[PDB]
Amino acid sequence: ALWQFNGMIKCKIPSSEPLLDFNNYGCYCGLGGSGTPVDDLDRCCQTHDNCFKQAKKLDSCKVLVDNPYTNNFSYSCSNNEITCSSENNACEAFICNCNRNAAICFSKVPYNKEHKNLDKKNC
Ligand SMILES: [Ca+2]
Repeated sequence: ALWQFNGMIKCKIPSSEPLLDFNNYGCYCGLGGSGTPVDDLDRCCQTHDNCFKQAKKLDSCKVLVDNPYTNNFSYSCSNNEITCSSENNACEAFICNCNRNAAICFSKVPYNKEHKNLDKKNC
C-alpha cells in the first residue's frame, strides 16, 4: 500500500516526507526499477521491489485486484517501531512485512544527494 508504506518510513524517520525524499532516487526507488543499484538505499528498494514481486506470485494475493499499492493492511507505529497486525490476511501480512523491512533498511543507510533523480540512462 503506498500511503501505509509512506506512514511506515515516517515512523522510522520522523523528519522525512518519503514521497518527496525517497521517490525517484536511484534506479529502483520508485516506479519499477532495473539495472544495478547505485548505493545501499537503492539496494533497499531493489529488495522491496523483489518482495512485492514475491507477493504477486502468491496464491493468496491473486484474488486481490487493488494490488501491492492501493490494497491496504494494518500496522501501528509506537515509539518509532512498526508492528504489523495479526488481523491482516495472508497477502496483506506479506505486503506489510515487505514494507516494514524496507522502512528499517531506509533508516539504516546513508542518503546520497547525488542520486536523487538519477538519470535512468545510468540504470
Ligand atoms: Ca521500484
